[PDB]
Amino acid sequence: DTYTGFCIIKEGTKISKSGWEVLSFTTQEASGEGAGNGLAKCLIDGDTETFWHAKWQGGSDPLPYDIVIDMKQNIQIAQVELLPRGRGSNNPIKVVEFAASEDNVNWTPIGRFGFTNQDAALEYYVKSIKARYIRLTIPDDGGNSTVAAIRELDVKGTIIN
Amino acid sequence: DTYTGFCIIKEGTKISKSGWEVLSFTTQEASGEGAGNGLAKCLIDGDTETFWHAKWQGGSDPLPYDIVIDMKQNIQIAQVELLPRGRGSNNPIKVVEFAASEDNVNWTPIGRFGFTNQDAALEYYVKSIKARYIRLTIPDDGGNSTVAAIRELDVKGTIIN
Ligand SMILES: [Mn+2]
Ligand SMILES: [Mn+2]
Repeated sequence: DTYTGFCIIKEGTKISKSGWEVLSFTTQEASGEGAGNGLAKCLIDGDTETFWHAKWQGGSDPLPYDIVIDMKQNIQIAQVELLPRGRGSNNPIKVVEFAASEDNVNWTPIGRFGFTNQDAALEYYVKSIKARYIRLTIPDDGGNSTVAAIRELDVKGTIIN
Repeated sequence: DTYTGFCIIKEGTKISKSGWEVLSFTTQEASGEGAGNGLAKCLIDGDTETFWHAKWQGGSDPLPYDIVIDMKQNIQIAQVELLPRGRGSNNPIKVVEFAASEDNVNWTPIGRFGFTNQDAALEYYVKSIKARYIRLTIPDDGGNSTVAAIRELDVKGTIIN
């Protein structure tokens, strides 16, 4: 079994998510926002203009919300970027959490970060690990609300296989 | 350029230093202790019974003392073991420092640890890095003395090439 200690990690290249499969989400908006848009999957496409947004139209789901991605590949995760909705939007996400897994069974958390609905990308210095699965979670305990929206999720690191 | 953050590192296997070349030391004892024994190189042989010991016989060198090893290989360093002289010896090393390098030019420190002249090996949870060169240093500033002796240095990690 492992432990958590310090590393020298280089700032890593983006891992370009052609392929990549959202394979479980708590909530998405299959209508309100576009139709083509709002889905969990809008999060790991190429498209900026397309964002994931929690269900709000005709119902909403209680927090917490999360999204598990298969990156189809073992990878040394170094950073995690979130392009927020920004553009003067009501996106009152105060806190986000990341975890990762090699199996999609035993999860290990790689940090809890503040969120800011800025237009630029949020660079998040996660605890690096070898992983194929990341789970973005919007926790039940942050001052987070049901309103939550994210244009893109990106993973900086190296490929290692 | 890099930075220092947290990693999940597994407790690593020993890297078995057949090959490996001490390629610079501050001090060794080419006489007092055995003749065959006391040398910097006694530090990265197989042999327990053979230890490095700072020059003491007919002269001694002022602190600090260090020893640079080529491991002949890029390696993700996870831990560092020092078998001390122990066996009720006067080995009043209070502090040790490690650094590592890919080039043997730009060095990066991977920790400053307490030393204890116990008989068992000292496991040292260094800051992991990719490296071919480690430098063991006995610093000028520890309460360390000219008397310093070490049976073996070992490196736990993975090979990565
Ligand atoms: Mn998008
Ligand atoms: Mn020895």
